[PDB]
Amino acid sequence: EEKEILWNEAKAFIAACYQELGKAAEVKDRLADIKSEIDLTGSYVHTKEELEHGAKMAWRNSNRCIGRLFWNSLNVIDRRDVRTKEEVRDALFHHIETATNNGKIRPTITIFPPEEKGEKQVEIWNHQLIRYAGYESDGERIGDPASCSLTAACEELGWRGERTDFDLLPLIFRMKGDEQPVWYELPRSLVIEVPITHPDIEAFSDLELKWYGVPIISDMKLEVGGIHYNAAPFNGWYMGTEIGARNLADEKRYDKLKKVASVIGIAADYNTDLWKDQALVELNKAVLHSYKKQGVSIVDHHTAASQFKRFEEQAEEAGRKLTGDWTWLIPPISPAATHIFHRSYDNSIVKPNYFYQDKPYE
Amino acid sequence: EEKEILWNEAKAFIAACYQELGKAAEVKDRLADIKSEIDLTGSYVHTKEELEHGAKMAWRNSNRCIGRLFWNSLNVIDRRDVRTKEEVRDALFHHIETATNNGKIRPTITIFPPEEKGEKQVEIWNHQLIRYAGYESDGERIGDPASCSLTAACEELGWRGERTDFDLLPLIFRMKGDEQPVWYELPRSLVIEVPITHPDIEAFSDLELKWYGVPIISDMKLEVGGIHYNAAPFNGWYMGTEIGARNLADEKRYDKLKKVASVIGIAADYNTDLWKDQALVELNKAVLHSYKKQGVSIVDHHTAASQFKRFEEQAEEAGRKLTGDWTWLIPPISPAATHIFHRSYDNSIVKPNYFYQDKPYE
Ligand code: HEM
Ligand code: HEM
Ligand SMILES: CN(C)Cc1cccc(NCc2ccc3ccc(N)nc3c2)c1
Ligand SMILES: CN(C)Cc1cccc(NCc2ccc3ccc(N)nc3c2)c1
Ligand SMILES: C[C@H](O)[C@H](O)[C@H]1CNc2nc(N)[nH]c(=O)c2N1
Ligand SMILES: C[C@H](O)[C@H](O)[C@H]1CNc2nc(N)[nH]c(=O)c2N1
Ligand SMILES: [Cl-]
Ligand SMILES: [Cl-]
Repeated sequence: EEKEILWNEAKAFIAACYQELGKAAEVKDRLADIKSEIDLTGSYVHTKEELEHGAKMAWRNSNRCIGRLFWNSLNVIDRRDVRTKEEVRDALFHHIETATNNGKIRPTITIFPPEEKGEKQVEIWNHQLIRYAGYESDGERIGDPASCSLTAACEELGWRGERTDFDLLPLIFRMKGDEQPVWYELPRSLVIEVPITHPDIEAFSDLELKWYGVPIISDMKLEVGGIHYNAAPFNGWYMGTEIGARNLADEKRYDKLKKVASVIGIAADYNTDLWKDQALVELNKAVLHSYKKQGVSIVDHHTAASQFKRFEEQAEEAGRKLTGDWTWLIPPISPAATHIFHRSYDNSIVKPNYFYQDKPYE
Repeated sequence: EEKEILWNEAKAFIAACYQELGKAAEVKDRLADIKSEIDLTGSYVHTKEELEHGAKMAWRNSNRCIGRLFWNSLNVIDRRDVRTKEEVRDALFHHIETATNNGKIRPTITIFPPEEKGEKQVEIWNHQLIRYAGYESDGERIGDPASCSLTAACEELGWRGERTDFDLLPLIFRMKGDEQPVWYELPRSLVIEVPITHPDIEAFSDLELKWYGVPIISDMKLEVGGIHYNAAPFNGWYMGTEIGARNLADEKRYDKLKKVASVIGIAADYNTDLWKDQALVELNKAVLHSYKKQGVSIVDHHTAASQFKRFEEQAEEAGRKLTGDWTWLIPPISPAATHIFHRSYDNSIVKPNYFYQDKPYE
């Protein structure tokens, strides 16, 4: 059963992959070797070209991603050679450095050894390589509430945050054969942060808001032709609304809209004043302005939507079915001002793709 | 087959309806009479209580409606007695008057005779009883483009618009037995209009924007226990975003965002300035302010969402399944600032309900 699913996913992937690479004639022989390799070993190993292209296809198939136009320029780092926690750590440090690229963000994925018998070689606990801790204790809310459980897990392992609203969580991952994960503090020189200012409201800096430059999702599983890369952190650059409309605005996150309303000089008393909507816009303008000012890559949601339209058009020209999750593709501000809002999308799941997996903590 | 579907829908409706009315014991006898009435006549007639409650249930089941909290206070006007186009016209004029209620809008439905053999007694052509005409001719865009086809249909019947951006379309409907519909100009004294001004931007009036007070959907079919009320115009009051974020903002409607950006003193050159988002907010503030200032009922989307949350809670307390269309329930501005955005809904279709039907024109 195991070696049957694998073989089926493998046949489908290699055919489609090699077809796109213009290697359709090499399929039959590559499929022969794979069939033999599965029978004998219970698995198979991707060539560098397959792995690289598989990661790109997986991005292209991510229904919830608005940034998919640039799927083919993904920078793929092959780290299937890693065997030690020192190597994992340095691969993670390197990923951060090369993706950040002094602010000129390179979309990048580092790929670690895949599961074998469903047994993980490396198990990364971070949701993102760079994220802020969160504390909920006795009425005191500090930091990012989304990070409360992971934070408490780290602190259970000997780490201690300074309890500012922006403590950088340590990298934390577990190697096959260890009962506990290990954790390593992040070198500050590797992490770019953007203080949030407003282009024309000077008081906005009184909020003392900031965010990190690069969102590096590190807890999703990459699936390519039956092979499960459970550890494969990837990053793009932020769309402004992710920070301005959700991370800093959600009541269950940093919940900053009342303070934004105050510094921008408007009352926050009446729903009919639309003070939340107005606060949202100024905060989102502030986020875009601040990232641009520091030279850190970011895209506004209109530009991103225009890009996604091109992705839609390219999909049709290439004869590929387009798949998408309308509920995630629409931006959380002014969605009706994008074309996305006014059409529908097929939410079917196509592989290769990125998937959720269970949290080891919690 | 016909008298079978009818009987089945009837059994389900009467049971549920009488149960909610506390008349569960009268069910068996009422069901007996209905069964006899169907066999002999090919149909059956709702009592006033059934019709009234059916219309309320249909509102309650409208997955796309955020205003459903007030389902039980719907004012139901029974006009199944109408036989002439003069009576239809006066019933439509009356509906407008009583729903408007000097600005203190009463949610209201006027119910006309139902289809018999699928044959319509009355066929209303308007999408809303009060709407603006639209003209598309030789580069010239005038009025509401959503009304272009109906407008051209009216003008094909002898009506002529003045070709302002806000020509009121005539009422237009067809009686069973006539090849053509008839049309009647709307008395201006019956129609409340709201000039759009801004609470603190005086130049906003230079736009010369306005809208009508009461949205009265007149082209949907009401289905109650197998009986098809194809003509049953209903109204609530507007949610501000319907006017500010869609009717006046959509590129395929009045497309006013550039002119809004100009009068509010901001540039409309860069996506990163979020000028559309900012323009949207000021226009939507202007809409709410203007309706409030004239004493015409309106609800902002935050208040409406809070009300819908209560509807959700009442549904659970009453033991009723909740159904909803997430894609329509989320407001087109700041959707993430509402609870609706952060939960999901079952989009199943429950009857009684309101349904689309084919346009006789176009
Ligand atoms: C290049 C810049 C990129 C931008 C601007 C972008 C934009 C976005 C946004 C806005 C979301 C929604 C996230 C949320 O609502 O929290 C998203 C989701 C997603 N993106 Fe991208 N993205 C980019 C690059 C990438 C890359 C490089 C990958 C992987 C190779 C990727 C895969 C995904 C996936 C898998 C999701 C959905 C995650 C989930 O279901 O939770 N994206 N993207
Ligand atoms: C009391 C005030 C009401 C408010 C504020 C309200 C609000 C809304 C809104 C905002 C929509 C979405 C419309 C759009 O996006 O264009 C909607 C849809 C709808 N509402 Fe309501 N509504 C109200 C009363 C009513 C009443 C009285 C009925 C009927 C008895 C009704 C039935 C519906 C239906 C059927 C739809 C969906 C129509 C479609 O699919 O095109 N609503 N409502
Ligand atoms: C934590 N998950 C189980 C749920 C969840 C909640 C909130 C956000 C996400 N994914 C965010 C996400 C994922 C991939 C991204 C890629 C690029 C980018 N700019 N943002 C991205 C953002 C996922
Ligand atoms: C014209 N239809 C085929 C599609 C369509 C497009 C745009 C809007 C609608 N329905 C709008 C609608 C329907 C019922 C409403 C009830 C109350 C209210 N305030 N707005 C309401 C608005 C329907
Ligand atoms: C329940 C709700 O549909 C769901 O949580 C979604 C809605 N759309 C979203 N869209 C984005 N981009 N991100 C999110 O976290 C969500 N939340
Ligand atoms: C295609 C798209 O999903 C669809 O046209 C919907 C989206 N959500 C909407 N929501 C509302 N309230 N009104 C609309 O007309 C639409 N359009
Ligand atoms: Cl994030
Ligand atoms: Cl409308």
